[PDB]
Amino acid sequence: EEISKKFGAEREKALNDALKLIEKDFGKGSIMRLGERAEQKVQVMSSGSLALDIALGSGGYPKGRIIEIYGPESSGKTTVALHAVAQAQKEGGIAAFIDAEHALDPAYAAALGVNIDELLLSQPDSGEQGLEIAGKLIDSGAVDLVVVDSVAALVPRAEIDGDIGDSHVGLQARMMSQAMRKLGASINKTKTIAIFINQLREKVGVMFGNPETTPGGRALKFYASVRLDVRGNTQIKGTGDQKETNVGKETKIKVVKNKVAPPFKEAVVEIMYGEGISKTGELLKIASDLDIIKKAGAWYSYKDEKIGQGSENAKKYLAEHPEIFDEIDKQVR
Amino acid sequence: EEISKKFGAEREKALNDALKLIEKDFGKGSIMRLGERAEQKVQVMSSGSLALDIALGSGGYPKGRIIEIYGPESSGKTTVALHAVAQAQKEGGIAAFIDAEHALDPAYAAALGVNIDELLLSQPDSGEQGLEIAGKLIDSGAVDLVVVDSVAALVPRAEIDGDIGDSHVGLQARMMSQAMRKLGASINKTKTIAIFINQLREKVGVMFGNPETTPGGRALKFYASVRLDVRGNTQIKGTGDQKETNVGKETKIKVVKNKVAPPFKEAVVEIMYGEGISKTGELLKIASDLDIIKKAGAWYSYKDEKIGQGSENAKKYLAEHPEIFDEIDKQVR
Amino acid sequence: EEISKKFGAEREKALNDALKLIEKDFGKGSIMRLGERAEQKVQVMSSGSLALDIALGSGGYPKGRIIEIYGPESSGKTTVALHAVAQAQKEGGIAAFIDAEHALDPAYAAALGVNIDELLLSQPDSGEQGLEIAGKLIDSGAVDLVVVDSVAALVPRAEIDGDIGDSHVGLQARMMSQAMRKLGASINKTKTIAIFINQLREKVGVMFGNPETTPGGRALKFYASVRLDVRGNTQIKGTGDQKETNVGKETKIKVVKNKVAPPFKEAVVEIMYGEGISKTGELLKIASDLDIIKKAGAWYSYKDEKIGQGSENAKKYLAEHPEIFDEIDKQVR
Amino acid sequence: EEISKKFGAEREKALNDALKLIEKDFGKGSIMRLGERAEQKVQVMSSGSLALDIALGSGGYPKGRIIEIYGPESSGKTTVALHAVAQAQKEGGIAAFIDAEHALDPAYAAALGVNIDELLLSQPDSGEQGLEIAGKLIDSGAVDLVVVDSVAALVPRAEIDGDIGDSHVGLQARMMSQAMRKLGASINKTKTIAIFINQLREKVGVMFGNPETTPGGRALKFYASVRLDVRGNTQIKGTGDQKETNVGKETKIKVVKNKVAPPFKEAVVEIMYGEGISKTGELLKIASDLDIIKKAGAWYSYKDEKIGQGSENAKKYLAEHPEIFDEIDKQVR
DNA sequence: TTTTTTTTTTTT
Ligand SMILES: Nc1ncnc2c1ncn2[C@@H]1O[C@H](COP(=O)(O)OP(=O)(O)OP(O)(O)=S)[C@@H](O)[C@H]1O
Ligand SMILES: Nc1ncnc2c1ncn2[C@@H]1O[C@H](COP(=O)(O)OP(=O)(O)OP(O)(O)=S)[C@@H](O)[C@H]1O
Ligand SMILES: Nc1ncnc2c1ncn2[C@@H]1O[C@H](COP(=O)(O)OP(=O)(O)OP(O)(O)=S)[C@@H](O)[C@H]1O
Ligand SMILES: Nc1ncnc2c1ncn2[C@@H]1O[C@H](COP(=O)(O)OP(=O)(O)OP(O)(O)=S)[C@@H](O)[C@H]1O
Repeated sequence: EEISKKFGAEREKALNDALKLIEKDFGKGSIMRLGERAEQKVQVMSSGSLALDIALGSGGYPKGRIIEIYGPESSGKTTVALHAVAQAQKEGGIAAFIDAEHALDPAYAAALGVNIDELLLSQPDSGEQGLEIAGKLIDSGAVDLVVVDSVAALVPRAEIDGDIGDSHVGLQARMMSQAMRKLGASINKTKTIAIFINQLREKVGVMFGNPETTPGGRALKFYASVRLDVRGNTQIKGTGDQKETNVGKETKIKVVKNKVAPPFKEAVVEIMYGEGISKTGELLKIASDLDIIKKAGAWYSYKDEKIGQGSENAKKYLAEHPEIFDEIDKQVR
Repeated sequence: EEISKKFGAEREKALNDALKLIEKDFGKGSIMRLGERAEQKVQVMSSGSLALDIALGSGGYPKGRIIEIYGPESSGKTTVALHAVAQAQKEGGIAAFIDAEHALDPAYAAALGVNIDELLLSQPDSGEQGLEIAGKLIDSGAVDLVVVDSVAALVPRAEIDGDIGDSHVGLQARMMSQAMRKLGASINKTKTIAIFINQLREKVGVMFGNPETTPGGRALKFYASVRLDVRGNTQIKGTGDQKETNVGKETKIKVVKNKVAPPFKEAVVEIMYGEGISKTGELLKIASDLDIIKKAGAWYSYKDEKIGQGSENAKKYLAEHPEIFDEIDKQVR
Repeated sequence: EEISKKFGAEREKALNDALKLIEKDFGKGSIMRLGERAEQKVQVMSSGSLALDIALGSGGYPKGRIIEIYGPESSGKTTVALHAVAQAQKEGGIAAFIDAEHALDPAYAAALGVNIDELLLSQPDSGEQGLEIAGKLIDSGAVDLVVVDSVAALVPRAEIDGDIGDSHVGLQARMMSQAMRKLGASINKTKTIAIFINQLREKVGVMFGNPETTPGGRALKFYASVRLDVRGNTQIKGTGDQKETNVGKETKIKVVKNKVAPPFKEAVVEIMYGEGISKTGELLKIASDLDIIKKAGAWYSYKDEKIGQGSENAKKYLAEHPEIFDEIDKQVR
Repeated sequence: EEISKKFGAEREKALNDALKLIEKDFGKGSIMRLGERAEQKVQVMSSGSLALDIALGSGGYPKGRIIEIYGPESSGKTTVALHAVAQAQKEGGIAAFIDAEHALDPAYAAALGVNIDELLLSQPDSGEQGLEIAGKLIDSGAVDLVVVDSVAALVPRAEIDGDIGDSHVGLQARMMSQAMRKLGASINKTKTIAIFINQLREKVGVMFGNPETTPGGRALKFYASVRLDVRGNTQIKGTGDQKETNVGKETKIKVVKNKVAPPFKEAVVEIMYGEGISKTGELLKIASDLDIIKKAGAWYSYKDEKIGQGSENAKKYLAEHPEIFDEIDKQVR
């Protein structure tokens, strides 16, 4: 009743008839050669921290993918996301933070650089409405970056009504693994960054390596393209009120799984309290090891205003004058 | 059959249709711009102790979050909570202590300043009725500050009936990590202070730094917004019974994680036995280093009643005459 | 009205009348003797990794079968499939990758050895067009190897439109166990490799053995003929820029079910970041155990450039000169 | 006008007039007394595996019946069927394997003992031609054993042309329950073994016992006469490559429904990779329990070559000398 | 007629 034994005989007619037949129902761009598929070239969007951009390898987060960040107690996993929101918003793109922990005070965020009139914030109770407000945003609109914070706090609906301390086994993962399969396949058709910053909790029963995993389930880690781990709680004291007080936290960002460039190229980053991640104070250490500034215990030798050995080393004049940044940024590139 | 490949084209109609579609099911205030979301301005409520209030930076506990306090054996973690109840109760707000240790002697508590006929005390046995009596209080009522003390002693139900020495691995954190997910997402819809004070316990296997952690688990610290640590057990002997006897403990309050202002600005506080925290003796040290009250070993030089060098330094007239505090509290801002 | 008692009396007329009866309606090769049927001889295509071809026993994936690969987080289950695409594309055969995770960046792919203008990529949304685009490809054309990435990401149609977190019991397996029954019987009339690389998620309720299974359902395993599990996360630091940084990952491929050779004959494999599976540095270890290269901690003594004890051991001369490989591959046979 | 009310009065002429009337249109071999019907004495054909031949009780599969076997992933449900094919082919019998998964590689099967130019294989697509090619073979010829593997792969005709994932409820069962009623009533007229090996898939919604059933439908079991469940996946390491490597699989065969002997009489069996089921290694565990070989941890004491405690215990001499088996297999009666 | 997914530390 049908065609006979399909012996392997590569007739280009016998492939082009099928490559005409499977487009009468599914459009013109549902099967094509990759060398004419120019959309799969990973467009890159930067992050301000040149340490993190030279750490990622390709120079920023890949577009159309999912990145997740997690680190321990008060290590600025919110601040890197806020800096990325300001970075993606600066070059003409609309973003929409949504919150879970009810954590983003706007007066803190306004000092970093993110605007306030262009942040479509939300306050969901459950994850059932906490994720469709991202779904209908992405799959309809043309936003460029939308984050959801603290994915241990997307509480499912079936125990926002019940009692306390009962059996709800896997009832977080059975929402997260399903909403990821619904959401994160319709992102590459839009090429929009989506970040889910995470938590840390511990297991029981270990003889090897890691005692610290993430909640939400294993399904989040497989779909995520670039993972970031942010650790480090040592402190630095500056010349705050010309004396010794705490003015700087110092963390460390290591990239553990990446799909565009080799991972485990960790970076080193400093941050002051309130003024966000200091990009100019970041610039000095990464220009020191390339020796475009000469590192010495008495006199930083090279250009831009005869530094010395204070604390506001370069920041006393290149925060005063712009347009010295682009001769250094592409130069260290 | 649906909308086709969603090309990135920033049409404000193509976002405004979504910003009409996602409000027919979740009301009018489920997504809006932050520049018109004036409710996220952090309402600040002070706490009487001017050293703690200048120590936080913002000037009080941020209204609508969770704060936690812990310190070692008998250092007054209860007294700062009681003083916060009195401060939130002074300006027209119903408060509700509940106990776990069965430790609040009311005759002590009446002398600090909190009333007794406006305090919804309870006696929960386990955590099962221990936090539903907080949940149905917060998520229904309009209270302004509730506390639940000693979260090491919210014993779970599954071993309030069994023998002693039974394997119950994780059965405190497996209650707390779900109880906080039930509570601390529905606090910001009422903007109500909730405090959980804590005990300190040690670990085994140490090569770096801290040998003292907290029980309850890692889920409590992440959702907590402002932490406070209370240490210090030196004593002071005053003119008690005209004699060198014990009248005063002296503790040191440090802020280790904050979300509204830079942390690690610790204060210095005194406390007398029975009279609660002493704000007047707290006032002299913080007025000394700004020299509104002049520091001298023979004669405290400035205004209000010609101090001298006794022990009741300023307290012998400002406890007897009011309207001298308004020229001091806003003046030291 | 019909034939009488069919007593067993083996007349070859009484079977040859049936073997001329049942072929006038169903062609000539619907039933024949197996010893005159040379088509059941399992034609084997290699995979480049000599550890894998000495591991599989018969020297590669057998044609006309379905293989699957699964491993934990970021262990190169994509990379072995890419190397198989390169091996099937090298000796004159058209291949067609398709994606589900929207994962394969082409700039990474062009480095391993796969061509770009001879790859029929696709971007399906649902599993509906996810598998019929494989069915119409195999059952019509004459492709030689076609893979499908991440069969846990082939979401069915009936909940690509529904809400989040609803009753959708078995709706992945109820597509997979039917589409496999429609697909995987028409492969052996064409003898074409089909690879379905997979995921890993856990169960609940365990007493014995395995807590890590696969999604998709039980039907994917049973029709699969050759299974591969790829584990391992140790690292090796090479002489990257005369610095000890990360340039080498190391996995461990084990074969757990086979139908052409005994199972459990696991293999060892290294991988560098970007150059794919390094077959050259892999060749030295499998030549060590047969001692055609003399393994010594000071001087690799045998032929081909008189190696020594560096890091680029053999690749410093056989990546510069060819035809030393065919006197080695059939030599280690 | 007809015969009157049939009063019960057992006259032998009143029975013999009916028992001559009802045979001139239905033949003589349609009704007879049981005590002379020598066909219903169940002729038994053995199975090679002596533990299975003591497990069935009657010493093999009863002829004229339909037996079926099923077990989970890779427990050798193909191998027991191939061994039964070789056992029926050994004593003068022509057999006809047919395949559904297109799974029997001939080079594996040639090692077990089944001849290759005497196996009428077929390659069906649908179940429509998949079962009539067995029907016309059984009902016409005088074949002695014929199997059809994997009855979850006999896909019906009505969706071999349709799309993927449509409403086809019970479309497998309405083929199977009808073709079994057409086929398996004409087996007692020929006394031919027919085996249908099976799969295992899981039900949803349970409160008692078994969560695992078989596909194909319910009407397979009612017509089946002997069922067998084949589980067990633990391994044994022998002296392969004078090394403890994987050379041995060990399963467990139970009989759960039988119509000639009581059920639940399971057996134990071993299988090596490539050489099939080992009958000599099967003989030792069944000869130890009747102490024809004495079980001792240091010296297997009894006859046949003064065994000792190696791994090939009996295989060092009865692999080369025959006719010591005939004084054993009848001896263990 | 077919599975889907983990969760939490305790103490010298
Ligand atoms: N706007 C701000 N003003 C002052 N200090 C801040 C501000 N934001 C953050 N910090 C502090 O600086 C650090 C950076 O913040 P985060 O890394 O986000 O803290 P955290 O450990 O992530 O806890 P979360 O996730 O914010 S609840 C922390 O130590 C904060 O206490
Ligand atoms: N009402 C009171 N009258 C007299 N002494 C008091 C009173 N309340 C507290 N104290 C003492 O003053 C100090 C302050 O109390 P706390 O810091 O609460 O003691 P503690 O170490 O916290 O133990 P807990 O948690 O209160 S049971 C302690 O040294 C108490 O012994
Ligand atoms: N083209 C590439 N460039 C740089 N690093 C790569 C590239 N491909 C893979 N890697 C890395 O090398 C390893 C091999 O990749 P994979 O095994 O495919 O990762 P994975 O664990 O399988 O996750 P998936 O399935 O690819 S999303 C991983 O650690 C990747 O981060
Ligand atoms: N000819 C062979 N050569 C090597 N190994 C074999 C061969 N036949 C079977 N095996 C292996 O030995 C075991 C017995 O085979 P089977 O019982 O057929 O496996 P299975 O679980 O039944 O899967 P199926 O039914 O064959 S698809 C399995 O673990 C096979 O991997």
